[PDB]
Amino acid sequence: MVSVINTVDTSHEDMIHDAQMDYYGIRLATCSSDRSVKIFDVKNGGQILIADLRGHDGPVWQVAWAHPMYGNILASCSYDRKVIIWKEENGTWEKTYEYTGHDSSVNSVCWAPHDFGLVLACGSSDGAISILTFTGDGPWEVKKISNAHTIGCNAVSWAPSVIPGNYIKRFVSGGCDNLVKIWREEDGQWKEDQKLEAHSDWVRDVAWAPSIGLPTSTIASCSQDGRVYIWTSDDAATNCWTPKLLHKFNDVVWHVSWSITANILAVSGGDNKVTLWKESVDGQWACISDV
Amino acid sequence: FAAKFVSHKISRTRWRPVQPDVFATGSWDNEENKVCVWATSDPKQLCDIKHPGDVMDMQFLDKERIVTGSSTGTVTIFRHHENNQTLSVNQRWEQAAPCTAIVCSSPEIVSVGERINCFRAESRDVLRTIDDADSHGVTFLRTTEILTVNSVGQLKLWDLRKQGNDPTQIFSVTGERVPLHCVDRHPNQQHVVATGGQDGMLCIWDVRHGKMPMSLLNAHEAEMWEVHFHPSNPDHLFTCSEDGSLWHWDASAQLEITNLLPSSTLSVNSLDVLGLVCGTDAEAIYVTRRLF
Amino acid sequence: VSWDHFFHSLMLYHEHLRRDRGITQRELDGLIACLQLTCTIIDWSESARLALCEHAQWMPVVVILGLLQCSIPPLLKAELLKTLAAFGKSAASLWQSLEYTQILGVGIEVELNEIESRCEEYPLTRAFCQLISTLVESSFPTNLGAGLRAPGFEPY
Amino acid sequence: HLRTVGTRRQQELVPLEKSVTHGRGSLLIDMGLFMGRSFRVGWGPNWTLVHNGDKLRLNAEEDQNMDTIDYGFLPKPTSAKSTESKVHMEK
Repeated sequence: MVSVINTVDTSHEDMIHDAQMDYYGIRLATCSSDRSVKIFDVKNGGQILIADLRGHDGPVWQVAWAHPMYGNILASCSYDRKVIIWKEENGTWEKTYEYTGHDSSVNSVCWAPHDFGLVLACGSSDGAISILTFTGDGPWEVKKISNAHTIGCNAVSWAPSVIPGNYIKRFVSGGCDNLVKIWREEDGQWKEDQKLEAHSDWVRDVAWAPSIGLPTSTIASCSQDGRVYIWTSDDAATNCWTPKLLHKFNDVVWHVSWSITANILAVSGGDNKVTLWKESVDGQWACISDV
Repeated sequence: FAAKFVSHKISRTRWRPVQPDVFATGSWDNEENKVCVWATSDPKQLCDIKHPGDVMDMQFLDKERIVTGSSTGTVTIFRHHENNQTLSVNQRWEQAAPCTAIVCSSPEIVSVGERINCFRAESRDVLRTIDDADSHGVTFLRTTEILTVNSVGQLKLWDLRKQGNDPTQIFSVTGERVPLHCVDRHPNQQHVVATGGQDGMLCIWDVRHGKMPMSLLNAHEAEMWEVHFHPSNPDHLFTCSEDGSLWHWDASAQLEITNLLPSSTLSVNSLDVLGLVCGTDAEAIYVTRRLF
Repeated sequence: VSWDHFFHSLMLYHEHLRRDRGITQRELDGLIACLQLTCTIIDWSESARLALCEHAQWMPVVVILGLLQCSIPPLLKAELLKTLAAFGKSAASLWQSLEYTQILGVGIEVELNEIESRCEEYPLTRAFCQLISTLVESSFPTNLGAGLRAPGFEPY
Repeated sequence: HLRTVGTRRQQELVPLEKSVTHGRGSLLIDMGLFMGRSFRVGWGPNWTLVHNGDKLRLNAEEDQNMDTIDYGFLPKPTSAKSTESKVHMEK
């Protein structure tokens, strides 16, 4: 069981939850279960610490860099029910805003594609997602969706910015009800465009693959059942998401991420191992390699 | 010098890791090859080892463990549980042709043949094997360098640390007259070394100071046997010859070499002296335990 | 100021050496003199020694450790010990550093073996002995040697 | 309610786990001095217990990074891991 797995994995060195590279590949923000948001710098492949942003009452979960068009911003969420936004002004890594509008833990964060503005979407474990929209100064107005997922939300991922050339943005998230809900937003409010039930247990992560200009928008999802599904939309404007099984492991899959160019899926989970997958010329997915 | 008939032609003797009081001994050349631990000091045959296979290598693998190498180039080691008087046979390898000497580099029990099979500390798989045929000198000049000395008495510094299978260096006499029986490497500095000539000579060596034959001799009679040296007085040492003979060359004294031991017997077994034997080329039975 | 610059050079010099006694004799002799001026200035003045011991820009304790760890010359290792003397005079901080060094002692045993094999006439031995004596003069710390069983202070 | 019940079950398991740890300390406690030959003990379990506490029923269960992070690359990849290093210097 879980205890057995823990026994198997002693842990050679401390561990971290999520860690994301900066835009421009300069910095590398991290976070671990000690409540500490460390920003490293990677010039020439060598890791160097710059700051330990401490400030969460519980373990930090996921972390996401904002687009460099808004200066240098990094946001991190946590088990403390709070989300922190750290700005930078000359090496002045101070927090310019903090949001505490969800009553249970905050499993994930993600930034809207840079054209839509500076919108941050956040899924809680209460079953609610809070989205923060930037105005002129330090005000941040929140658009909250209550009871988005039944027993809590784990993943949040933004649909690629698709020009209507009058702009429509779609977001799909997974949670612990097994449903991968997509989201549609009009004037301001966000409504569930569709539900996606193919998982037999808690949806862990849900990644909306970047469109290579290509209109055949894809999304990937992984769950406690140990299955990875690559849900596809055959065309623009047809509410058809057809799931296709990538693989099933006997153990849980924790995280899924899309590589930019080739649409390679990095499947993190199972046996402490991470696999890389490319859709073949035949439409079946295959494992390229073991990392 | 209290002698004792084992009535068993001795091949090994260790002042055990635990002064030279805990004697152990390995008796080759018997119909079920022999070794005794805690014998005798006073009968004390606590571990008179009933054992197939003879004694090529031999080491006190702890103060409660015993390593050894067995007759066909096999390997043999138990853990000398002197409390309960039983043990457990630790190491038993098949085909490590016998081995010709025994070296150490803690705790990879390095050795040489007359091919190298580097077993080590709990390395029950034969890890390193620079399988270079040898045409009996074996030590650790520095970890984990060594120098194989073939029976042309032909020393050659190789290793098992870096990769490779050649030797790195070579020590050699002008004429290669004697064969590989007995070389020396000083505890005063692990880059200081000598040898004993099987005519009755020395063969002193300089690692840094060139590579010349420093000091021969002409003192003993037979093949180079083995040398008692003090385990803390590096300089104090005495010489021997392959009938089991022993000429006290007082080398902490200056050539003061005389008819030393209780002499004139047959050969002597193997060397360990601290606070004892200096075993000959032919390993017969003998004893004296008064080494201070 | 100048001392900080020297410390930066030492860190930079160490980095260069690592990338590469692995450096022009005149440049190395220069470094021996830098460390010998450093050691002398620290001992002589209590305030200067204190500044050397706990000034973040200088990074003397860490740089010295890196130099020691990297392959290095005997004069250089002696000036690292003379640097350590200032910190010693300034114990828990020093003991903790020693423990960290031990953790980073098989390596210490190897160094001892190398010393036995050598070495340049024992010129290196005396300074290390003196540093050990000063540390011993400093009060013992219960926490140090905790990680190893029972008696960490005794083995040294 | 079911989740709460499972935590109640999970909590019970933890209490059982705590009892087991106590027994191990009680059975494994070692006191040799001044210096004694080292003996085996469940030193590792205590280290794992702290990690479990940091992770902390349902929440903790579905809140433990299976690894657990995936890195996405543009031109072209990046690294990732979790993990035997979590970056690879690819030659």
